[PDB]
Amino acid sequence: ETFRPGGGDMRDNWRSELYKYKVVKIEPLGVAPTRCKRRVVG
Amino acid sequence: IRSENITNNAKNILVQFNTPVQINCTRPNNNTRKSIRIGPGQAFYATG
Amino acid sequence: NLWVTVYYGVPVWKDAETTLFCASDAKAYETEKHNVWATHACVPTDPNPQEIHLENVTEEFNMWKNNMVEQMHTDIISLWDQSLKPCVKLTPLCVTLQCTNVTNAITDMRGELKNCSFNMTTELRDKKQKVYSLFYRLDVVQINKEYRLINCNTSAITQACPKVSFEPIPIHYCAPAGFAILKCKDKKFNGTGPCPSVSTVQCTHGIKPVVSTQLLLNGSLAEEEVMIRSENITNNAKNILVQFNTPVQINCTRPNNNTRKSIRIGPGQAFYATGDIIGDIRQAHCNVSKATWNETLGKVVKQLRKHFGNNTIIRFANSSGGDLEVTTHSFNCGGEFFYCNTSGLFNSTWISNNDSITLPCRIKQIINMWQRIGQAMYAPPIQGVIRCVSNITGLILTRDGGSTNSTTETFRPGGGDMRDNWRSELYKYKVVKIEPLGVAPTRCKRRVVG
Amino acid sequence: TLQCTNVTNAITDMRGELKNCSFNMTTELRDKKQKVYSLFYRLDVVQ
Amino acid sequence: LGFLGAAGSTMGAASMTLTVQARNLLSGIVQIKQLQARVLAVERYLRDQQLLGIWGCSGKLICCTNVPWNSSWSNRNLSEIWDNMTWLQWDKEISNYTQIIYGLLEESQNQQEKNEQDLLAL
Amino acid sequence: LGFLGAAGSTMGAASMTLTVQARNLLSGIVQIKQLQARVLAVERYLRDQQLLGIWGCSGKLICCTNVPWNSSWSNRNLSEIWDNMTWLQWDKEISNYTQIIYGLLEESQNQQEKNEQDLLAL
Amino acid sequence: EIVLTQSPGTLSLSPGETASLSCTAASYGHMTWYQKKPGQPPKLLIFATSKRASGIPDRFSGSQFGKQYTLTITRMEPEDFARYYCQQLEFFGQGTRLEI
Amino acid sequence: QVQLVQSGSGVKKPGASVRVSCWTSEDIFERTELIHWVRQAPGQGLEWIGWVKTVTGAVNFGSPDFRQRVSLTRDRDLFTAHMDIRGLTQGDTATYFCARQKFYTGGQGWYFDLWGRGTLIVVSS
Ligand SMILES: *[C@@H]1O[C@H](CO)[C@@H](O[C@@H]2O[C@H](CO)[C@@H](O[C@@H]3O[C@H](CO[C@H]4O[C@H](CO)[C@@H](O)[C@H](O)[C@@H]4O)[C@@H](O)[C@H](O)[C@@H]3O)[C@H](O)[C@H]2NC(C)=O)[C@H](O)[C@H]1NC(C)=O
Ligand SMILES: *[C@@H]1O[C@H](CO)[C@@H](O[C@@H]2O[C@H](CO)[C@@H](O[C@@H]3O[C@H](CO)[C@@H](O)[C@H](O)[C@@H]3O)[C@H](O)[C@H]2NC(C)=O)[C@H](O)[C@H]1NC(C)=O
Ligand SMILES: *[C@@H]1O[C@H](CO)[C@@H](O[C@@H]2O[C@H](CO)[C@@H](O)[C@H](O)[C@H]2NC(C)=O)[C@H](O)[C@H]1NC(C)=O
Ligand SMILES: *[C@@H]1O[C@H](CO)[C@@H](O[C@@H]2O[C@H](CO)[C@@H](O)[C@H](O)[C@H]2NC(C)=O)[C@H](O)[C@H]1NC(C)=O
Ligand SMILES: *[C@@H]1O[C@H](CO)[C@@H](O[C@@H]2O[C@H](CO)[C@@H](O)[C@H](O)[C@H]2NC(C)=O)[C@H](O)[C@H]1NC(C)=O
Ligand SMILES: *[C@@H]1O[C@H](CO)[C@@H](O[C@@H]2O[C@H](CO)[C@@H](O)[C@H](O)[C@H]2NC(C)=O)[C@H](O)[C@H]1NC(C)=O
Ligand SMILES: *[C@@H]1O[C@H](CO)[C@@H](O[C@@H]2O[C@H](CO)[C@@H](O)[C@H](O)[C@H]2NC(C)=O)[C@H](O)[C@H]1NC(C)=O
Ligand SMILES: *[C@@H]1O[C@H](CO)[C@@H](O[C@@H]2O[C@H](CO)[C@@H](O)[C@H](O)[C@H]2NC(C)=O)[C@H](O)[C@H]1NC(C)=O
Ligand SMILES: *[C@@H]1O[C@H](CO)[C@@H](O[C@@H]2O[C@H](CO)[C@@H](O)[C@H](O)[C@H]2NC(C)=O)[C@H](O)[C@H]1NC(C)=O
Ligand SMILES: *[C@@H]1O[C@H](CO)[C@@H](O[C@@H]2O[C@H](CO)[C@@H](O)[C@H](O)[C@H]2NC(C)=O)[C@H](O)[C@H]1NC(C)=O
Ligand SMILES: *[C@@H]1O[C@H](CO)[C@@H](O[C@@H]2O[C@H](CO)[C@@H](O)[C@H](O)[C@H]2NC(C)=O)[C@H](O)[C@H]1NC(C)=O
Ligand SMILES: *[C@@H]1O[C@H](CO)[C@@H](O[C@@H]2O[C@H](CO)[C@@H](O)[C@H](O)[C@H]2NC(C)=O)[C@H](O)[C@H]1NC(C)=O
Ligand SMILES: *[C@@H]1O[C@H](CO)[C@@H](O[C@@H]2O[C@H](CO)[C@@H](O)[C@H](O)[C@H]2NC(C)=O)[C@H](O)[C@H]1NC(C)=O
Ligand SMILES: *[C@@H]1O[C@H](CO)[C@@H](O[C@@H]2O[C@H](CO)[C@@H](O)[C@H](O)[C@H]2NC(C)=O)[C@H](O)[C@H]1NC(C)=O
Ligand SMILES: *[C@@H]1O[C@H](CO)[C@@H](O[C@@H]2O[C@H](CO)[C@@H](O)[C@H](O)[C@H]2NC(C)=O)[C@H](O)[C@H]1NC(C)=O
Ligand SMILES: *[C@@H]1O[C@H](CO)[C@@H](O)[C@H](O)[C@H]1NC(C)=O
Ligand SMILES: *[C@@H]1O[C@H](CO)[C@@H](O)[C@H](O)[C@H]1NC(C)=O
Ligand SMILES: *[C@@H]1O[C@H](CO)[C@@H](O)[C@H](O)[C@H]1NC(C)=O
Ligand SMILES: *[C@@H]1O[C@H](CO)[C@@H](O)[C@H](O)[C@H]1NC(C)=O
Ligand SMILES: *[C@@H]1O[C@H](CO)[C@@H](O)[C@H](O)[C@H]1NC(C)=O
Ligand SMILES: *[C@@H]1O[C@H](CO)[C@@H](O)[C@H](O)[C@H]1NC(C)=O
Ligand SMILES: *[C@@H]1O[C@H](CO)[C@@H](O)[C@H](O)[C@H]1NC(C)=O
Ligand SMILES: *[C@@H]1O[C@H](CO)[C@@H](O)[C@H](O)[C@H]1NC(C)=O
Ligand SMILES: *[C@@H]1O[C@H](CO)[C@@H](O)[C@H](O)[C@H]1NC(C)=O
Repeated sequence: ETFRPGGGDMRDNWRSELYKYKVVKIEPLGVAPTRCKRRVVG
Repeated sequence: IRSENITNNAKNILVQFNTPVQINCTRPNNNTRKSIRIGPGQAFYATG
Repeated sequence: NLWVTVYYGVPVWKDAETTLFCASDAKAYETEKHNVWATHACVPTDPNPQEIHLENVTEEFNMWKNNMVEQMHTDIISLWDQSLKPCVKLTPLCVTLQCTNVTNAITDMRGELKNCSFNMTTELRDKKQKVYSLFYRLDVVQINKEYRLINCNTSAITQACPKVSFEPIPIHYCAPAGFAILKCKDKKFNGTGPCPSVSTVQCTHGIKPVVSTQLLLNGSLAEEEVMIRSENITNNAKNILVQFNTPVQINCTRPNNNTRKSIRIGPGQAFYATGDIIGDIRQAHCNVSKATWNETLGKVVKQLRKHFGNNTIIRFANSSGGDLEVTTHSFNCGGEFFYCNTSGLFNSTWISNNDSITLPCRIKQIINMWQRIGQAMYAPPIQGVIRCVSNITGLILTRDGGSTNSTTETFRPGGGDMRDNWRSELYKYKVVKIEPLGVAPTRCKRRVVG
Repeated sequence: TLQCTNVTNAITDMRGELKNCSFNMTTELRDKKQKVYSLFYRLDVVQ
Repeated sequence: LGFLGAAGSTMGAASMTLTVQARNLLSGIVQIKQLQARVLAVERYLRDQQLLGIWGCSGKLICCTNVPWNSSWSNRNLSEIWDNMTWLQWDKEISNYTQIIYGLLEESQNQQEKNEQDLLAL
Repeated sequence: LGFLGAAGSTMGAASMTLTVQARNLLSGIVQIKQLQARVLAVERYLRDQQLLGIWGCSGKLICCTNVPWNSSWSNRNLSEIWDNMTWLQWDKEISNYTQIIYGLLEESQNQQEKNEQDLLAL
Repeated sequence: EIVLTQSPGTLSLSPGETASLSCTAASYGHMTWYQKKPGQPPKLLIFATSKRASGIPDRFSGSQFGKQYTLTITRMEPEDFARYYCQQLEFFGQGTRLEI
Repeated sequence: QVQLVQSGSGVKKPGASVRVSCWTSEDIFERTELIHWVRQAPGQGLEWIGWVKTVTGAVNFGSPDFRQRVSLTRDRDLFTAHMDIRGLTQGDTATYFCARQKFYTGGQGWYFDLWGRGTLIVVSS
């Protein structure tokens, strides 16, 4: 097999540093079961 | 060795050395500079 | 036993800086839609009086550290530059001028009037015209018959748009929500140290962007006495703000029906230049009441002795030298720019124990604002009539240096740093931020109910 | 338009990399012209 | 009194105006520099509201907690503080412990009360 | 456990840190694309508060309703969910139930309780 | 009255001991200190705040009370032997010289 | 500790005028609020002469004798300054120095952070 220098697309340089990182968003809303009835006093 | 794929020769390979290879680069030789106005205050720099 | 309680809305503030909102009188915009300081859009002036006198509250002030001065300075410059940015691009205008003095003039041999005609471009690339435009001596240099504009080696010479008024428009500065402006009510305040009584106001009031050099013009007057204010007394690098408690009226005029010529130097590229002058030509000048000037200086001298002793002599002198802007008094009137010789005001010595002073002036059309390097504005001529009436409210003075063998001190005009003009109006105000969280001891323990 | 030849009277390292060129350049005045001279690299110019 | 007029009054007396202070632009509401100022005013407002939520004090100007007062930071009587001081003076005396008190409010009152309520709820 | 440290814990254990998550920029509070980012954070924050207000859960980290749980939504045990799962897994587990649940909370509890309470008040 | 005066004047030193110089002045101005060797321009040593100037190898310090300021020079090292001058705004003292 | 570039030394006849000049980098010049001149005669302590403001050209001198015999100028485009002395006497033989201050506020006091090597002016028969 033969290998040569190539590319020249600068985005490949940036990727060599950014590969370690990922961007995510935090979503607070959630729901789950319990035994509570939400007792109400009126 | 990292790439998007290994069968598609259109893709580039990032080699990622675990050690640096050091290089010295230099440029000769005391080239002087000339400052030329080419219009009102329009400084142009050129090799002397 | 005591517990922690929380109080939202507690009336506590801390020193802080924030960008202030620009407010102005919208009516000024309606009468002059192209005015430089007339915001296209702004916050209303909010003239309403202070709701709060902050009884039994004192606060520390320091006008020399007040950054609202920098905000005023920055905004004035930014508005100036943007309003003139698109106007003409006259930098290509500069060509070799070839000429001699004006002849067959009525005159007042003054070397002030130069009759110059130079080759210039036209609407068509292929055609040329001769301009024959007059110039003031101050705007030109010799290469001796060959001349060039004095700023030709600067980046560009650009004409101010003829539509733009340069009259100062009052600018009020208002707090962002959550912030407030405090005002010192102390009489004769040094503008520094603890203030015996303060008040809270939504906005500043009465501030105008008046540009001047040696004299402070159309500013606020001291309520009781002339104030001497400075960052220090012993440091001669620092300027002194005189702060009169009374106005001194000064009249300035300019002759004489100078006509205007409109020249196209390219497609739609209007260029205005001074045409012939009707009748005689007299040197421009200003008049200061002599009697008023005595009372004015006498009060200044009495205050200066408080810092130097009553066995002293206060001497005044004309300028130390330097650029035209610092050595002469300068102002903008009618859109025209003047430089005036003030030495007639300072030829006196003050020793412990219908007349008027005429001050000659000169006019130049090329102005480098705020001591900026490489850039210049060309003022279009004002068509024949300048009349000015103004209130001198103070001077910017410096103290002479060196050791003495006597109690004599000498003062001269100085400064030239425009930020010091702004300080004369802004020293009364301070910007603070309100904190809404407070904690105090209580008898309650928050009994839980559920 | 540039008019020129190779650099001469150089100490050198005939490498063709540098040329000594001159041209009619504008000045601060519309009415005056100047000769700039100075050096150019081969990569920046074409015939 | 008016906005911040209360500053010259005693701490106890000043409490009468807490609503007034809330009305007088504490809300962050303003009738490109101006845009940035509007955004900042809002952020400052919301931050403080978040603290009240964290302490279980949301919706109230005055709130009691179960956290004991560290008297060593004032060395004053309860009535002395409420009647003989202004809020401006007071804030300086306890300014060093703001972070401590805020942490105590979360741990000792708000998270625990909610967890105890969950036990009652179930 | 610090910001998102709770992600490695069980759903039950994670509940201890809900305040911490609220503090760690959930609030949208900052320490011209940068300006737009600040505005977005505020809009996202306020939206979530509105939703809690619609549910009548505003001001609380933990809130109950009289709307019954559907065992068919997960087919898991109560203790299984709280002790043997993370919140990341749980969100995926009931992720298609948000539209119905959100509607039920408003319709079955919040508007109804307020109307009934008003009648008692009259 | 001389506005700024300096003392002790020229003095003999012994390396290993710490030296001191002082000056006094009228009208309470800030004092700064400089030193020079023959044939050289002077160098800034001490700020108005007593802060050490950049380029100073941690051997200089000082303080004041009222109208008098005193500086010290660590261990009287021979490298520091120089003419020394006290400054207050426009005035300089007559200076001192360090000798062994 | 950047040295300012100082003009060369020389000898003048009494009554002659002399110009003294100094230069620096554009970064140093722009940062400098004041350029000061000082003098040291052989056997004497240092004497302050005066300063020129880099922005406005305003000038402040010590003894009035200097004011009559000395003029200070500056040029912002060349990053330089000049001192013009006229009416030289034998008593004016001294080393002259160019020095700079970048301290902008009150309470900091005066400083001379940067110095030229200085130059010698000799006045004689
Ligand atoms: C122009 O700038 C000058 C320099 O900053 C200002 O001079 C300062 O003026 C204040 C007020 O007069 C002086 O403070 C006095 O200090 C003496 C005693 O020494 C003090 O410092 C020592 C050492 O830390 C300390 O131990 C003492 O207890 C004092 O704190 C007091 O007796 C006076 O009551 C008063 O506090 C400054 O010392 C003085 N600074 C200098 C460097 O001289 C000048 O006032 C400014 N001018 C204007 C018009 O503002
Ligand atoms: C832009 O053009 C102006 C005007 O020509 C330049 O100002 C001129 O600069 C020269 C060189 O410094 C000055 O020459 C001096 O004349 C005095 C006369 O006795 C002589 O003693 C000096 O040795 C020197 O020759 C000239 O006077 C001065 N012109 C004016 C009106 O002040 C300016 O320097 C140019 N800008 C640039 C960046 O070159
Ligand atoms: C790269 O290596 C070459 C060869 O060693 C260096 O060139 C030598 O530089 C020394 C400098 O004193 C000369 O004496 C030799 O004669 C040079 N060798 C030649 C010209 O073949 C070269 O400088 C190095 N490049 C660097 C360090 O950038
Ligand atoms: C490159 O140019 C610099 C000047 O810009 C030269 O520096 C000179 O060095 C000599 C050494 O003794 C000095 O005497 C000169 O005064 C320096 N010049 C200046 C303007 O100060 C440097 O030597 C040059 N290098 C080469 C290879 O010529
Ligand atoms: C400047 O010089 C020009 C040229 O002489 C003056 O314009 C001339 O005025 C005479 C007077 O009758 C006319 O006959 C000429 O035809 C005019 N020249 C042109 C080109 O028409 C001009 O008035 C002078 N300006 C000043 C201020 O003296
Ligand atoms: C414009 O007028 C000035 C002043 O008269 C002329 O300059 C003077 O020319 C005479 C000779 O004709 C000299 O003796 C004076 O010393 C000159 N004055 C100076 C140089 O200030 C000027 O030549 C006339 N027009 C020009 C110079 O184009
Ligand atoms: C500036 O001009 C005004 C007029 O525009 C002068 O005011 C006049 O002064 C005379 C003095 O005898 C009065 O009789 C007039 O009635 C005044 N005219 C008014 C008030 O409209 C003013 O004195 C001039 N100022 C100076 C310094 O000369
Ligand atoms: C400044 O004062 C002078 C002197 O009073 C005024 O000049 C006089 O103006 C009148 C106008 O009718 C003439 O009749 C006098 O002959 C002038 N005196 C002269 C020329 O000495 C001058 O106008 C005043 N300047 C103002 C008011 O701006
Ligand atoms: C200044 O120029 C104006 C014109 O712009 C002159 O106004 C003239 O005034 C006389 C008065 O009798 C009228 O008859 C003319 O018709 C006016 N010309 C116009 C309106 O264009 C004014 O007189 C000039 N001033 C001087 C001193 O000449
Ligand atoms: C400012 O003060 C200086 C003196 O320090 C004035 O100098 C006079 O200038 C004129 C014109 O060149 C000379 O004829 C005088 O002899 C100078 N007086 C001297 C040297 O004592 C200066 O005129 C004053 N104001 C100015 C010139 O506007
Ligand atoms: C400022 O005004 C004074 C006073 O008029 C000027 O000094 C006069 O200058 C003229 C020459 O232009 C001399 O003939 C007078 O004798 C001078 N009067 C004196 C010395 O009392 C001074 O030059 C002016 N400053 C300028 C124009 O910059
Ligand atoms: C100079 O100050 C005087 C005094 O403050 C100003 O005259 C006053 O103007 C106000 C507003 O029009 C009047 O209400 C006062 O009655 C005037 N005082 C008088 C007439 O004694 C004068 O307008 C100021 N001059 C300038 C140019 O602002
Ligand atoms: C490029 O060409 C110019 C012009 O021939 C050379 O500069 C000339 O050098 C000679 C000899 O010293 C001088 O007599 C001429 O006056 C110079 N011309 C100019 C315009 O200064 C320049 O040295 C050449 N550049 C090289 C060879 O690198
Ligand atoms: C500001 O100071 C005044 C004067 O001391 C205060 O007036 C108080 O009024 C009440 C009325 O019942 C008296 O009991 C107080 O004795 C007065 N002063 C004091 C110190 O007790 C005023 O309350 C102070 N600040 C305010 C009112 O906000
Ligand atoms: C991450 O997983 C480890 C287990 O691999 C968890 O360790 C638990 O530690 C508690 C301490 O009392 C034990 O009771 C548990 O039995 C341990 N888990 C297991 C599976 O043995 C660790 O707590 C987990 N991380 C987080 C944040 O909960
Ligand atoms: C226009 O250019 C010609 C060129 O010969 C010159 O003679 C003439 O004086 C110029 N006219 C001017 C500068 O007004
Ligand atoms: C001005 O400063 C002096 C300095 O001590 C002070 O005594 C005086 O009260 C101050 N005055 C005002 C009005 O601030
Ligand atoms: C100014 O007042 C003093 C003192 O009365 C007087 O001697 C002097 O001549 C006056 N100056 C004038 C009137 O120009
Ligand atoms: C440059 O301009 C001059 C005239 O000023 C002309 O003679 C010359 O031919 C032009 N260029 C060259 C290479 O000659
Ligand atoms: C606290 O206040 C009470 C009531 O005035 C007083 O009796 C007691 O001595 C005070 N405690 C102090 C001052 O430590
Ligand atoms: C707060 O603590 C710091 C030391 O950590 C101390 O320097 C400061 O003065 C203290 N503040 C108060 C109000 O005591
Ligand atoms: C549970 O799912 C069934 C599916 O048919 C649905 O009919 C029922 O209403 C759901 N219960 C709730 C509380 O949504
Ligand atoms: C809970 O565990 C019991 C164990 O017997 C099982 O029968 C029941 O179905 C489980 N519930 C679930 C999985 O929802
Ligand atoms: C949501 O719908 C998709 C559709 O195929 C399904 O695969 C997924 O399991 C569903 N998730 C839930 C929580 O029902």
